[PDB]
Amino acid sequence: PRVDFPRSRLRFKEKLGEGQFGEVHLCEVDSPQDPLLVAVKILRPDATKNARNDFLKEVKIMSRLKDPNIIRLLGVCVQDDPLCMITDYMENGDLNQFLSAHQLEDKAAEGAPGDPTISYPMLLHVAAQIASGMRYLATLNFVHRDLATRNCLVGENFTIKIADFGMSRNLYAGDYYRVQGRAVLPIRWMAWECILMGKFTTASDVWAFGVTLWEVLMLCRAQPFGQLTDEQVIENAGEFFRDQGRQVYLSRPPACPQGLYELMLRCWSRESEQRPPFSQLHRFLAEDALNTV
Ligand SMILES: COc1ccc2c(n1)C1(CCN(C(=O)c3ccc4[nH]ncc4c3)CC1)C(=O)N2CC(=O)N1CCC[C@H]1C(F)(F)F
Ligand SMILES: [Cl-]
Repeated sequence: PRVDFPRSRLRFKEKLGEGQFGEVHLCEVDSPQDPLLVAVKILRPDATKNARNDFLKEVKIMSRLKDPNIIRLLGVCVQDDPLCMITDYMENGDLNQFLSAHQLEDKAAEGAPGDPTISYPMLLHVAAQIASGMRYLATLNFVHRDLATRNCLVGENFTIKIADFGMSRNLYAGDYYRVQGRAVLPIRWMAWECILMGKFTTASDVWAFGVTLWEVLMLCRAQPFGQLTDEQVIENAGEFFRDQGRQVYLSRPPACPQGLYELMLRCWSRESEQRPPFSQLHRFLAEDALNTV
């Protein structure tokens, strides 16, 4: 049984987010002997028995995860109240808002440090870290179910970590299909068998990664299928099922060469078994994509 982090050492500084059962604060750790900034998730002030149960379950889930490109618990406080989970502070926030504030470079390495520009090789590097994170989760047979740039965090030096904020942020409400007034399904990231059969697998996470890769190469300027309605996106899932060549795909991003786009298309194969494994996606993004055509 791991020992609790010493709660008294936290200095609460700013609120970073609010989710379904917890809320996240930026904290300073008063002199770190085993300015240090960490993110700390605690129960919402309106927490009921249901919220505490959900929080204790998440501690269990998070205890499974140990990879540089996945959120990791730096510590916990669970033996007594208040309950806390502690992770690294990622100073550049979510990847969607981050990339949207950048523009693609003209020539490689032409700008000054700090400028809001980004290279194609850096887009590859961001995607490759996401693929490495997902490759890790696949080995634990952990199915994420909501991969997208909004659920990735950005630290120093463009390091990426996969998280899962839930469907709670007003900022991203448009990314979720609603049933009975609440967000339920990120349909624009969902494989046709997720929509039609309710089947979530590693291969559907591969489909979502394809959309996330599309997002990254679009520098998060547009929503997937952004000029189609939710009903049309759901209808498109039906055309994948019927397989008579009426299905439509996300278009090739301007910044994306044809070779990379064809691998993206493979992520959206009708048959789950034909989609690439995350091992192959990572190898391509990390090495083959640097090849000169
Ligand atoms: C502090 O302790 C925790 C513990 C868990 C989580 C979290 N914190 C956040 C971390 C981002 N988050 C911010 O509100 C947030 C916002 C800005 C920030 N900057 N630096 C850190 C940070 C965190 C929601 C809670 C989050 O998503 N979760 C879920 C999570 O990671 N899950 C759920 C299943 C397994 C795993 C995943 F990805 F693999 F699916
Ligand atoms: Cl569109």
